[PDB]
Amino acid sequence: DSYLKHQEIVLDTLLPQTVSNQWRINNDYIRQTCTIVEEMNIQQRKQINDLEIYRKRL
Amino acid sequence: TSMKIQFKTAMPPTEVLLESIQSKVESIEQLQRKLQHVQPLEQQNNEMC
Repeated sequence: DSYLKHQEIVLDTLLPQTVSNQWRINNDYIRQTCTIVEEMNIQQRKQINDLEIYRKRL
Repeated sequence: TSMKIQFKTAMPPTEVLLESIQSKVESIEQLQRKLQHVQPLEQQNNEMC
């Protein structure tokens, strides 16, 4: 019965190690998403500016 | 005679063991079920990792 408790705890340690590295990868992705999403926002604003600018010139 | 003598001893040895060991079986068997869930989560986390 004691052996089975040593066997069990080992599995749940790996559950945490996987849990941490899985959340850690997603954590890095998050920053990337927010980096570019801003850059795309910057692009679209500039896009809309030309769109009306070119009209108001003509 | 043997069947009588032996199986009476067996039933006494069994029920004496069972009283002590059915509790320890449940202890040991409910722990086994924990491996079967500790494993099944392990794979989904590895897969998702």
